[PDB]
Amino acid sequence: KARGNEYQPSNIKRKHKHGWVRRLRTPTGVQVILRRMHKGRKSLSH
Amino acid sequence: AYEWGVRSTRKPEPPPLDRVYEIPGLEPITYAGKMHFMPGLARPVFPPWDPGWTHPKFRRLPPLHEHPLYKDQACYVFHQRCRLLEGVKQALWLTKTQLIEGLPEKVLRLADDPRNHIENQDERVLNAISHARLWHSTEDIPKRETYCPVIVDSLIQLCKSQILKHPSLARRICAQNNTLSATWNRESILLQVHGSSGARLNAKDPLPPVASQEEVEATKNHVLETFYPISPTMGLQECNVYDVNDDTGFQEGYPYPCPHTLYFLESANLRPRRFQPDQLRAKMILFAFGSALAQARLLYGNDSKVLEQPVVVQSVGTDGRLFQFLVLQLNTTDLASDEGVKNLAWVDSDQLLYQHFWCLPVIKKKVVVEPVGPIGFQPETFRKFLALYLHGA
Amino acid sequence: ATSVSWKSRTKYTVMPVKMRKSGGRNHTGQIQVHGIGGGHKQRYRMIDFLRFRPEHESKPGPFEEKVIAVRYDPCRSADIALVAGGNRKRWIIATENMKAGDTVLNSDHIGRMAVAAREGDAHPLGALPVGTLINNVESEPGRGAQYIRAAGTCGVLLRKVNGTAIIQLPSKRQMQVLETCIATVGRVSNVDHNKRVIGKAGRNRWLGKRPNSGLWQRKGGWAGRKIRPLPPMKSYVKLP
Amino acid sequence: GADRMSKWTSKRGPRTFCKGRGAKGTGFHGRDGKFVQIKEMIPELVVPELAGFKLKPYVNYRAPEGTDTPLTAKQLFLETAAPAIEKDFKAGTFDPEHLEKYGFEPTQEGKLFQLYPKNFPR
RNA sequence: ACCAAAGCUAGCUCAACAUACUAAACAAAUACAAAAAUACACCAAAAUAAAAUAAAACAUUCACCUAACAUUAAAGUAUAGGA
RNA sequence: ACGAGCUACCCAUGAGCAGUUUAAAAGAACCAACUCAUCUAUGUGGCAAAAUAGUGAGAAGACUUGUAGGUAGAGGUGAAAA
RNA sequence: CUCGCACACGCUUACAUCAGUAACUAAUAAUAUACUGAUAAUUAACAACCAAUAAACCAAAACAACACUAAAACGUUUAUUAAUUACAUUGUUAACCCAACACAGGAGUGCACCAAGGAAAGAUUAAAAGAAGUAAAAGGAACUCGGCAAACACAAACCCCGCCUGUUUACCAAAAACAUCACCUCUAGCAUUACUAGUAUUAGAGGCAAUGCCUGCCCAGUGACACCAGUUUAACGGCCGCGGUAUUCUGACCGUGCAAAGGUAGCAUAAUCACUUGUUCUCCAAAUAAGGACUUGUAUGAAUGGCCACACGAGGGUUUUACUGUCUCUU
Ligand SMILES: [K+]
Ligand SMILES: [K+]
Ligand SMILES: [K+]
Ligand SMILES: [K+]
Ligand SMILES: [K+]
Ligand SMILES: [K+]
Ligand SMILES: [K+]
Ligand SMILES: [K+]
Ligand SMILES: [K+]
Ligand SMILES: [Mg+2]
Ligand SMILES: [Mg+2]
Ligand SMILES: [Mg+2]
Ligand SMILES: [Mg+2]
Ligand SMILES: [Mg+2]
Ligand SMILES: [Mg+2]
Ligand SMILES: [Mg+2]
Ligand SMILES: [Mg+2]
Ligand SMILES: [Mg+2]
Ligand SMILES: [Mg+2]
Ligand SMILES: [Mg+2]
Ligand SMILES: [Mg+2]
Ligand SMILES: [Mg+2]
Ligand SMILES: [Mg+2]
Ligand SMILES: [Mg+2]
Ligand SMILES: [Mg+2]
Ligand SMILES: [Mg+2]
Ligand SMILES: [Mg+2]
Ligand SMILES: [Mg+2]
Ligand SMILES: [Mg+2]
Ligand SMILES: [Mg+2]
Ligand SMILES: [Mg+2]
Ligand SMILES: [Mg+2]
Ligand SMILES: [Mg+2]
Ligand SMILES: [Mg+2]
Ligand SMILES: [Mg+2]
Ligand SMILES: [Mg+2]
Ligand SMILES: [Mg+2]
Ligand SMILES: [Mg+2]
Ligand SMILES: [Mg+2]
Ligand SMILES: [Mg+2]
Ligand SMILES: [Mg+2]
Ligand SMILES: [Mg+2]
Ligand SMILES: [Mg+2]
Ligand SMILES: [Mg+2]
Ligand SMILES: [Mg+2]
Ligand SMILES: [Mg+2]
Ligand SMILES: [Mg+2]
Ligand SMILES: [Mg+2]
Ligand SMILES: [Mg+2]
Ligand SMILES: [Mg+2]
Ligand SMILES: [Mg+2]
Ligand SMILES: [Mg+2]
Ligand SMILES: [Mg+2]
Ligand SMILES: [Mg+2]
Ligand SMILES: [Mg+2]
Ligand SMILES: [Mg+2]
Ligand SMILES: [Mg+2]
Ligand SMILES: [Mg+2]
Ligand SMILES: [Mg+2]
Ligand SMILES: [Mg+2]
Ligand SMILES: [Mg+2]
Ligand SMILES: [Mg+2]
Ligand SMILES: [Mg+2]
Ligand SMILES: [Mg+2]
Ligand SMILES: [Mg+2]
Ligand SMILES: [Mg+2]
Ligand SMILES: [Mg+2]
Ligand SMILES: [Mg+2]
Ligand SMILES: [Mg+2]
Ligand SMILES: [Mg+2]
Ligand SMILES: [Mg+2]
Ligand SMILES: [Mg+2]
Ligand SMILES: [Mg+2]
Ligand SMILES: [Mg+2]
Repeated sequence: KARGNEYQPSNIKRKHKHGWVRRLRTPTGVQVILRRMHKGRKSLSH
Repeated sequence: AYEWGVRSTRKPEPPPLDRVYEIPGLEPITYAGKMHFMPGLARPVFPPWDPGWTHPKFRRLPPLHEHPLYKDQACYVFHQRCRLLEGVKQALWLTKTQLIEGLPEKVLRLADDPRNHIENQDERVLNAISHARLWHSTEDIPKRETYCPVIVDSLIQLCKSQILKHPSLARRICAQNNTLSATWNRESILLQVHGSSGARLNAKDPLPPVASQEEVEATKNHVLETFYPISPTMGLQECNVYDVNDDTGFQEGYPYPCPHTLYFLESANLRPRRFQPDQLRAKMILFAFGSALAQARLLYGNDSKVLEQPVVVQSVGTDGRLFQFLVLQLNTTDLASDEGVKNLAWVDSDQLLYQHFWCLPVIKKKVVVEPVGPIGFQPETFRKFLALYLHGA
Repeated sequence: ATSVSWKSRTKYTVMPVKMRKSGGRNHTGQIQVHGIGGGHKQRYRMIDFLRFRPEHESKPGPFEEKVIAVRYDPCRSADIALVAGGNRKRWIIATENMKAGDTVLNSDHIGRMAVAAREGDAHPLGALPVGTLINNVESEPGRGAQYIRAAGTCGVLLRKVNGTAIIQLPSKRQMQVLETCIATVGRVSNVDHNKRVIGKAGRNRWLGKRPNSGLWQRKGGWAGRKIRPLPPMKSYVKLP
Repeated sequence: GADRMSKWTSKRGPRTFCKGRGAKGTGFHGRDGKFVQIKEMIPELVVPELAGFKLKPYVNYRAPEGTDTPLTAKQLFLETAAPAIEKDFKAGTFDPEHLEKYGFEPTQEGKLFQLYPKNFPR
């Protein structure tokens, strides 16, 4: 009833949803890594 | 029929081989040269992996028939955790015994005499029950695996204190988790009692025979009960690897070669885990026979014959609230035939030591109806317990 | 993400096996059947449908077994009974008045004259009398019992012509089957399962049924009392 | 949120996540769960005797330097194996088939310390 | 009188030439929850681009819009279009 | 392409419900922890992009709750409030 | 004055010692758990990491003796193998996390309610207005849409709509809406991922809402089935005019026409177009309110359900009793 705190931290969830391993398991995920490497991002993924 | 496998759950079959392998006289091009997967190249076929030097942990399990003791004949093994459906009937059939209700007259007349009672027998046992179920643990409600061995050991100490009045109980000593094996042939099928026991009591001198010769002769005409739909083997473990050698728990020259009492404990929190009272009495019948059979063959020989000097082995089963008592005498070794002399076994079933115990005081309508302590007490159950312990002396 | 079905056990065992609910979700993860989920946890008993199954192939003759106990099975609407014979035990569906300490005969020998129909015996449809109530119907020889297993459901044999039996299913539909198929005589246990009354909405949730959706759908042309002639007899006999 | 541009180490995750900081394993897990430490896998440090050894970590300032000549595989051969080969060929005892007497080794797996696999750490 | 004002470098843009085109760094660790030496495997995949818009609406149609090998002309010609 | 760490529902694995009234652990009753949010007053760039104070309904169940997994936009989910 | 210690999850040195704060951070000052510089620190017994196959075993947790229905997490032993070899690696601080903030918000478990943890007022004056709290003469709802709020009150009864517990528009509607036990219609004779490890007393697609008394007539049209005639309304839907007639009134009856049948039982000025403040009786000194009757409602009406009742309700309306600054009238 008081929104604003939708982010409840969790390392297990964060590394399973946005982790480096998951990014390389789907063909669409690899394209996300390729786009961020081309743009020059400091951190490709979590 | 309806096979219990499921296609999805079962391991998938290997993928079909590439068409190149089907062409005679054509070497396929595989990616095994670059030792990594590459699309467009045929999948290699490798010979089974052959480690030059065998490694203990990481090698495949050897086949069962590779064991030197593997034998074609199927031997049936009865360990501690084997359940028998017709517990009293199957144990009687496999052992060739005759069930006699009530403890023997030597045992029963050994406890009714007031000259064989510990000081404050009623009070001390009442303290033993309370100590076992409520006092021995910091928790309010001790679990069964804690108070099942405590109550048995506490009662052993009570009857151990009688050594001062009878200075012959010092000939006894206890043994733990010994390996026992006894194999015998019973009507063209091979049975073997193998495993361990909870607690074992051994004495230097053998236990005297308890059955009169009139009862032994009356045992010849007794006919073993039979059950057609259920085979006597049901409930045992069929083992193709075994050794035909009656091995007791002790080597030669043991100063306590005569077992006296076996203590079987059914300690488990869950109801389905524990043996039923009918099945528990079956467990005592076979193990008490296995110990008796080991002596009957070690002291006389492997030849099968009727024993002129019987061997008596006792055993007590405990649930924590309900007790089982068994006295078994062994008279026959040649168990192949069913027409000779049978054995004898006296069993007291469901000797209730106490009805119920209240760890916390029950409160109904703001008043106390039943205080803390056991409800109902039958001293005769402990009195029979004391009788078996003093049977040798 | 693809899930794995809990039906992974390969060896038959009388003891209850662990069970995982689905909730109407297929292997993909989407709802396919609505109104299922949130039930009480249950264990599954391995039920042996094939009544005639010898312990060994050395002696293919008829065998007789003994009933130990009759229990309640959460999965099916009937009551199952533990049956032991030889060196194995089996969970089979108990008939109307099967009790403990009873003997059940399983046989397949098709005799010319007849065989007396008992309340628990399983005999091929070729040896049963014409007016016999049957359940656990085997559609094809060796396939196993598939039909008539619910509580209180019993089919009645009609006639045997040119070495082929015709039975009446509980849906009042005639079915043709080879006379060598094994069937069980009697009515399935728990006769008053139909007369059971659910006292509250919560008891439906305990069984595992979720409430229906609240969308108001106007009735179409499918509704209304439809009177339709009985469909023709279903025959599993392959005519050469 | 969380910092995605820091080092992911064992101190950040839950109790389940325990990642080593770079040490080399020295054993495995036994029957009872007690760590069975293999004696062989422990790196046995080998030290000489420096008591009778006369040398210091610093060199005198007046000591002259030398022309920096990196060691070459050709110079090493001309220093060690060439004199033995040259004398044998002049005496007629050279054998092109077998060169094991000059220090050449056909297969490395026979010896204790290979070269191409780089068996020894240091 | 405060706040402020002024500077000309950093580098960039568009081409041309041009080698012929994923740089620099890789001692160790990097697709277990990347940067964590070390165990009986499964591994992998393709299906015409659509529409915003123009026809003052919008249904057939709407250049360029992935793949042309260029320039001066033939020529905005022959043809294709709810023509 | 990326999102079910909030929320709707479900699959796993765990954890809570003291006293009081009744042959009752009966989707019973009184009342806390706990969970919802009826009525009114402050607040309205506020303590708060939905709260505080008083008062209320349930409180052994179709109940609350932690961890983790599943369903993704022509869809998911829904005791239909579009 | 009282939300205190610890673990899990999360944050990541913000913790500790010493020194400095003109300025930066604290919404101010002192000052330092929160700003700056230097130095230092969390030591494993607790916690993470921590064998495989074959076989025997139908028998619940609730003090569990023994039972209930919704049928239930929780394993031992025997056999065959398992590198055997002190000291491995990793988490140990905190005044902390998610909400733009050093935010009156959100936050799981164990044990206490304290032995532990904290400070409502920066200094004055004591105007109006506003917020919160206490008390009051005589009267006790005369206030007002309503007894909203407040109260030394903490009771009694009638009616309407839903049977009931439950659920929903996170952030203007918590209800008479949805669900629900019950009843009924409809579609299906059956195997390896849903339904289901099930088999018509089963399982889906829906309607209507317990119980009790009932659920009338109509296949012409449409739809469905049959896929032909035809069959189906607890399928979508429908369920009548004109004229005359017993002194008068009313209209049992009669003439005539059209339809697939012409609204049957019940209830009724209702939550039911308008007429409408229908008429009458009871309640009040006074009644567009409320209850009970009369009743063509020409637009009520029978599972798009009619009607009656117990229990229930932070729903909507009315009455009595008791209380009170709601109000006469404010202090
Ligand atoms: K059932
Ligand atoms: K998820
Ligand atoms: K706040
Ligand atoms: K922090
Ligand atoms: K009014
Ligand atoms: K409500
Ligand atoms: K019709
Ligand atoms: K009225
Ligand atoms: K309500
Ligand atoms: Mg946000
Ligand atoms: Mg959460
Ligand atoms: Mg089910
Ligand atoms: Mg329904
Ligand atoms: Mg509905
Ligand atoms: Mg960020
Ligand atoms: Mg961690
Ligand atoms: Mg932590
Ligand atoms: Mg160790
Ligand atoms: Mg246009
Ligand atoms: Mg325009
Ligand atoms: Mg286009
Ligand atoms: Mg044309
Ligand atoms: Mg979630
Ligand atoms: Mg309670
Ligand atoms: Mg209640
Ligand atoms: Mg509040
Ligand atoms: Mg308040
Ligand atoms: Mg107040
Ligand atoms: Mg309440
Ligand atoms: Mg209530
Ligand atoms: Mg996705
Ligand atoms: Mg949709
Ligand atoms: Mg909901
Ligand atoms: Mg609606
Ligand atoms: Mg709407
Ligand atoms: Mg932060
Ligand atoms: Mg401050
Ligand atoms: Mg200081
Ligand atoms: Mg500091
Ligand atoms: Mg603030
Ligand atoms: Mg203050
Ligand atoms: Mg002030
Ligand atoms: Mg004032
Ligand atoms: Mg007051
Ligand atoms: Mg007054
Ligand atoms: Mg008034
Ligand atoms: Mg007025
Ligand atoms: Mg109002
Ligand atoms: Mg009020
Ligand atoms: Mg009204
Ligand atoms: Mg309601
Ligand atoms: Mg009503
Ligand atoms: Mg309610
Ligand atoms: Mg709302
Ligand atoms: Mg809500
Ligand atoms: Mg509201
Ligand atoms: Mg009816
Ligand atoms: Mg009704
Ligand atoms: Mg409703
Ligand atoms: Mg209704
Ligand atoms: Mg009708
Ligand atoms: Mg018709
Ligand atoms: Mg009326
Ligand atoms: Mg009405
Ligand atoms: Mg009206
Ligand atoms: Mg009104
Ligand atoms: Mg009024
Ligand atoms: Mg009325
Ligand atoms: Mg109408
Ligand atoms: Mg209708
Ligand atoms: Mg209507
Ligand atoms: Mg009721
Ligand atoms: Mg009310
Ligand atoms: Mg009054």
